[PDB]
Amino acid sequence: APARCRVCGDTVDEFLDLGRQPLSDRFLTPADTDGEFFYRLAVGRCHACGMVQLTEEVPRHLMFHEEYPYHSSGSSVMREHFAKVAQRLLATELTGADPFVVEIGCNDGIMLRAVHEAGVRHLGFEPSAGVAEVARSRGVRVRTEFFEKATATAVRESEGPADVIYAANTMCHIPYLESVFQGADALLGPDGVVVFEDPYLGDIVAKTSFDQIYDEHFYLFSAGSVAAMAERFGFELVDVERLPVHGGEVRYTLARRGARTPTEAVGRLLAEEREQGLDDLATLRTFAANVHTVRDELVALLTRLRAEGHRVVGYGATAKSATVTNFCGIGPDLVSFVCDTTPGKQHRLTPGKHLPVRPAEAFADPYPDYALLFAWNHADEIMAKEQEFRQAGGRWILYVPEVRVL
Amino acid sequence: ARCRVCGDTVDEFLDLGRQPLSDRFLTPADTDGEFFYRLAVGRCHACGMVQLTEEVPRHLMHSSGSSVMREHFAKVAQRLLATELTGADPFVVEIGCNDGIMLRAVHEAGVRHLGFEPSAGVAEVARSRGVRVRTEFFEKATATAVRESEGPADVIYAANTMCHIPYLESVFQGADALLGPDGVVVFEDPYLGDIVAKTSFDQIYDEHFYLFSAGSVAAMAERFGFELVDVERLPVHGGEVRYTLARRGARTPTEAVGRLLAEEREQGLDDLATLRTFAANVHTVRDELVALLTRLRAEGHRVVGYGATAKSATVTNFCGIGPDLVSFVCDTTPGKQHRLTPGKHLPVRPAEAFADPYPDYALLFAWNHADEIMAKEQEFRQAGGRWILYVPEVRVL
Ligand SMILES: Nc1ncnc2c1ncn2[C@@H]1O[C@H](CSCC[C@H](N)C(=O)O)[C@@H](O)[C@H]1O
Ligand SMILES: Nc1ncnc2c1ncn2[C@@H]1O[C@H](CSCC[C@H](N)C(=O)O)[C@@H](O)[C@H]1O
Ligand SMILES: Cc1cn([C@H]2C[C@H](O)[C@@H](COP(=O)(O)O)O2)c(=O)[nH]c1=O
Ligand SMILES: Cc1cn([C@H]2C[C@H](O)[C@@H](COP(=O)(O)O)O2)c(=O)[nH]c1=O
Ligand SMILES: [Mg+2]
Ligand SMILES: [Mg+2]
Ligand SMILES: [Mg+2]
Ligand SMILES: [Zn+2]
Ligand SMILES: [Zn+2]
Repeated sequence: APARCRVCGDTVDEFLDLGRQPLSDRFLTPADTDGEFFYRLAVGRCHACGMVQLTEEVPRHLMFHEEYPYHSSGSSVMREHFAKVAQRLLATELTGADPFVVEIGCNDGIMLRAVHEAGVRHLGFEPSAGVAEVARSRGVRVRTEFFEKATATAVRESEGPADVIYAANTMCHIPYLESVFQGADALLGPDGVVVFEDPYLGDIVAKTSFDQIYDEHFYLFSAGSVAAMAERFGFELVDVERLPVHGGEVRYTLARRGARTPTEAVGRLLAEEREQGLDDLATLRTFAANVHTVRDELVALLTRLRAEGHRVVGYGATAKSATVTNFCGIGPDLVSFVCDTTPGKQHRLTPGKHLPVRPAEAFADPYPDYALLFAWNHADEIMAKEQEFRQAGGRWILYVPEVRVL
Repeated sequence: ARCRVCGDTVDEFLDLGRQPLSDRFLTPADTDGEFFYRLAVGRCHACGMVQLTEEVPRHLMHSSGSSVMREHFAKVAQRLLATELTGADPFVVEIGCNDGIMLRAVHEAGVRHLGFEPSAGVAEVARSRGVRVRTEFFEKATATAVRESEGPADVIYAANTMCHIPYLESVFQGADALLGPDGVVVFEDPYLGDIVAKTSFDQIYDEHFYLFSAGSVAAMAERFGFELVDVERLPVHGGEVRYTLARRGARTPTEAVGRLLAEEREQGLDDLATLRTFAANVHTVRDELVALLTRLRAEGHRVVGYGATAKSATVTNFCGIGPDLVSFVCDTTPGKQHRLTPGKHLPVRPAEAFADPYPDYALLFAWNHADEIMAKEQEFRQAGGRWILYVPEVRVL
């Protein structure tokens, strides 16, 4: 039995096998290492509805729990981004004298804080307690529960209809989309929409950014697959917008079928996907081959540098990096440690390959010869600020969209 | 009508009539001197450069006030630092640094730099941030002297400045003297493709002498011995492109350059007929806007303008929109408050005046900031107020 599609039930053709992987966000102490969870990370395309998806679901409680370490507000580019998201929704998707904004996955409340500060009624759903708490400390209302049909329906009954349900980097995390969209159907008001933004399949294929494939990214959405999924659930894809964040995303707007006229952007992006051949399983096999080439070149490079007696360190202990280190077999012999600004990631070992994580100050004591940039979506900001590294002769190693030394 | 780049003949395709200076806001008792010029635009048939047909005398003509641009220029500085200012002792020069937001980031990274900014007031603001500034125009002579005193530059950068300078040959001769071996000129300005696609004719006003495209920039570069080697679309200021020019043969154009030139072929942007279609669309916008405002006044509704943009002068004057059609314009800029807008003399009032009381319609001149403005005016929406937009077409929201 190959996979069955989690949207429509039909058969999924697997095209990339990334091997045995840990949970991306589970950093370890030495005592945890024997007990570490692993699963098989592989990606396939449903031949009927085109949805690209992982072939095994990781249980949601293992990934989303009290001590989930990713706080959205750590990143300044994302603070700016979500302020603008709040402005967009406030400007375009509110009706009447008491509108209501709901967010799935509001994390530390980055976006909804602005909605609150504008005096608009709102509610977040965030089952991870630690981040929920920080959101709450900013004045956001947050239910520490998973958004799904039942929870959404109950909120319709207490809080009334929602003008918009927004989700960033959350919808692709949720295999149970039918239940989310049943929820949305119950909760949304008459001109209500679901607006969600996630890592875009088109960007992943174009950039060979395979580190975007990890436990929390169950779906790799495209406009083609979203339009088909919406239809199945009695919704309709009515707007799309490309965003540059997180290595390349699309924001999808779904309305109940018939309620709105799809914008011209929708057809334009579909034509782009057709140009890219995104829906041809062959294009996806070519991507899988390019992934294997990146692995080969990156391991060869790190292996040479090790042989030359150079010091190589990683920069940014990203969630994505677990896929790289584990798929490529990169341990401490090839990358001595990883520098990271996140207090809870520091003084722990990275998932699966157990690279020690050190604070960002450790980068300078002394500077290494090479820095492997896992935090590649922040390349300009990082490379610009680390002047002394470059003055000491330091070189950057990048692996997106290909392996190169800068 | 002669091309300011190559000297060949320029074919006019849009005449926006008599216009004032776009930032010459009048006190109520000096509306008698008022300067007007003829604002029109043409394409050089030889090099393709799109440009105003009459230059506004330069003698008659604060970046960090906008949060969006402060954020943008932080990122520009990081881009330049990360990618072009590598080597032992690099040097970035900026043409038109204004209050120095961008170069402040360069200075704080410890990188040698120099801004050119002939406006003394902003130049001093830039100095107060630690930016090294010369209160001079960048041109062949001044650039050459900088080469002598400071050595070669890795980058010469300009934002919203190159398109204001008719004398580009002098700028590029300057860059040729001043740049190092692998040096580049990087400039970003409002993009002709976006103006045509959006019918955003309010981008056409005294300060914007050129409406650059990849095609016209490639031809200009080659004329001056440079080469278009990179491009990047930017969303700021209603749609821009950042062009990267290297000395001919020094670098290999990126795949982006080709892709943008393909977009321009798809758009037909180098066919005068396409530019005529744009002109016809501009006339339609005028017709539809004036018809709407006329009807709304006839229906007894109250209409206020929102944001006294420099660009808005083009709109009010071309469309003949005076205070009978729009009562005043609210604006957050102190230097503009309590003055009359150029040419059509719309009164300008602080933001607080919008809610005293709320009008029935608000005509959005600051259309680049639609979300930010509409998001913050919640009570206006709750009270049934509606927004009138004219980009990319006339409509009520
Ligand atoms: N079914 C569900 N309902 C609500 N939130 C969920 C969920 N499943 C996962 N989440 C939350 O979704 C978030 C993924 S991380 C993305 C956070 C934030 N939206 C941002 O874009 O930066 C986590 O905070 C996780 O706890
Ligand atoms: N030849 C020249 N050299 C240097 N600066 C010039 C110039 N001609 C005009 N300027 C300056 O260029 C600026 C154009 S306005 C744009 C300012 C800023 N770069 C921004 O993007 O916001 C003004 O500050 C003006 O004084
Ligand atoms: C921008 C930036 C991020 N980081 C780290 C913080 C996060 O753990 C990580 C970004 O990855 P994330 O996308 O998993 O949040 O990189 C740094 O260490 N230094 C930096 O300058
Ligand atoms: C963003 C914003 C701008 N404005 C004004 C300020 C400036 O005069 C003008 C912006 O024009 P500019 O883009 O030509 O600088 O609009 C407001 O009045 N309110 C606002 O909320
Ligand atoms: Mg296997
Ligand atoms: Mg329909
Ligand atoms: Mg530092
Ligand atoms: Zn399917
Ligand atoms: Zn010419």
